[PDB]
Amino acid sequence: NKIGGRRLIVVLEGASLETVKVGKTYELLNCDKHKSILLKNGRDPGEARPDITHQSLLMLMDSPLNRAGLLQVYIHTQKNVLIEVNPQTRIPRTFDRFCGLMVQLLHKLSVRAADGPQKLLKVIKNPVSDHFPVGCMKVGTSFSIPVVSDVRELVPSSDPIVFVVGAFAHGKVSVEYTEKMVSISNYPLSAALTCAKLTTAFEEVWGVI
Amino acid sequence: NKIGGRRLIVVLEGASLETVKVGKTYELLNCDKHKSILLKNGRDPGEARPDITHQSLLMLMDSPLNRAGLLQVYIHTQKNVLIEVNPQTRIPRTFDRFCGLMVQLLHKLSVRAADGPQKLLKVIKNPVSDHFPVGCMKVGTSFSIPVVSDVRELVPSSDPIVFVVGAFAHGKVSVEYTEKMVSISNYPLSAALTCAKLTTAFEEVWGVI
Ligand SMILES: Nc1ncnc2c1ncn2[C@@H]1O[C@H](CSCC[C@H](N)C(=O)O)[C@@H](O)[C@H]1O
Ligand SMILES: Nc1ncnc2c1ncn2[C@@H]1O[C@H](CSCC[C@H](N)C(=O)O)[C@@H](O)[C@H]1O
Repeated sequence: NKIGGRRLIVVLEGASLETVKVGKTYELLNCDKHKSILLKNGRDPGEARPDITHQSLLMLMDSPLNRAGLLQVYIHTQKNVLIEVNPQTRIPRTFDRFCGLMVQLLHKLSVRAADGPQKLLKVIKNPVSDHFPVGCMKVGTSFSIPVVSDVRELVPSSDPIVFVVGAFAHGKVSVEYTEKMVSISNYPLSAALTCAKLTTAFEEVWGVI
Repeated sequence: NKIGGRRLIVVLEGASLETVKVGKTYELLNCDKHKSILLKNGRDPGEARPDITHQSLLMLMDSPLNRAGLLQVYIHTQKNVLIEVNPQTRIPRTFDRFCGLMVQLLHKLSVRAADGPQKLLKVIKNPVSDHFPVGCMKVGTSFSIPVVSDVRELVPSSDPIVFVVGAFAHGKVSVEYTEKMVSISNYPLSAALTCAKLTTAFEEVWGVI
C-alpha cells in the first residue's frame, strides 16, 4: 500500500468565529461592526477577524489537493468550538454570506446540504487530536521558528499528516498535540497564503497536477 | 548582470470593478446588491464579481515575491480602465473597505498614501503592453490549454516576464500581446489560487525564501 492513508489534515487554530446579539438579530462578531460591545471573559472584540478564516477556507477548499480527495479541514475557534468541514463544502466567496453560514452553524450545530441529507459543516467533540487517524505526524506552523523548512521535504510519501495554521488576528500556534513547529518562510505570511503554499507543496509531492 | 531586470508582472485581466449610482450614493457594482439595475452596453450586473479581484490582490500583495521587490501588478477592468498598483499598497482585508477604495480610485483616478505624496493606485493609459519593460515574454493562463505546464520551468533566470490571469466571473484570457497560453493545472482554479501558485513558483526559482 504505497498510497496508504495519505492525506493532509489542516487545523485552522484560534479561528475568530463567534456570534453576538445586537438588538433582536444575531451576527457574526466582526471588529468593524462590534468594537463598542462587551464580551464575556474580558475578550477583545477589536481582535475579531473572521475574514482570516473565510480567506483561508477559500484557498483550502479550491485546492487541487481537496478536489483530488487528499485534504481534510477542521476549524478550532477561540471559544473552543471544533468544526469539521466536509470536503464537498463550497465556501461562499462573499464574506457576508460566509458570516451568515457560520451563524447558522454555531446555532444549529450543523449545516446540511439543501439537496441531500449530508452534513457539510458540523460541530464535533474536542479534542481535535481524537479525530486524527493512526500513524499521523502533527506539525505546527510559526514565523518565529529560526530555521525555515522546505515544505516538500515535510511531505510523507504514504502517511497522513496534520498541519496547524493560526487563524487568529494575532498570536502563535500553541497546542498540546504537535510534535514539532516549522517556519516555511523568512516573511510573516497570511494564514490564507500559508494554506495555498501547504496545499501546493503536497500536490507536487503526491502527484496532483 | 545575473539579476538583470528580472521580475514578475501580473495583469489581472477583465477585472469586475466599476461604479454605479444608487440614489445619491456611488457604490462598487456587485451582483448581490445590483442585479435589478441596468447597465450601459447591455452588460450584465449579475456577472459583477469584484471579490475575485479583491482576493487575487490579497495573494499577490502578501507574497514574499512582492515584499522582495520582484512583483508588479496591473488591473485591466472590463470597462477598459487600466490601473497600476504600487508594490507598497496594502490591500484591505475587508471586502467593503476594498470596494470603497476602488470607488475612490475610479472617481479621482488615483489614491495617495495618507502619510506621503506617493500615489499607491493610479489609472494609467492603455494599452498595458506599452508599460512592460524591454526583453519581456508575455504569457496568458487558461484551464482550456490541453497540456499542463510546470510553472517553475516557465521562470526565466534573468528576464522580466508577464503573466495574464483572468479576474472575470466567467471568460477566457484573450489579449493581443501574449506570445503563448499555458495551463498550470488539470483543475479549474480560482484567480486567487492561480496568483498564489505563480508567485510561489517564481519565489522558488529566484531564491526568495
Ligand atoms: N513564515 C511562516 N512560517 C510558518 N507559518 C507561518 C508563517 N507566516 C505565517 N504563518 C502561519 O500563518 C499564521 C499567520 S498569523 C494569524 C493569521 C494572520 N493574522 C492573518 O491575517 O492571516 C500563523 O499563525 C502561522 O500558522
Ligand atoms: N488550470 C488553469 N491553468 C491556467 N490558468 C488557470 C487555471 N485555472 C484557472 N486559471 C486562471 O484563473 C482564472 C479563473 S477564471 C476567472 C476567475 C474565476 N471566475 C474566479 O472566481 O476566481 C482564469 O481566467 C485563468 O487566468
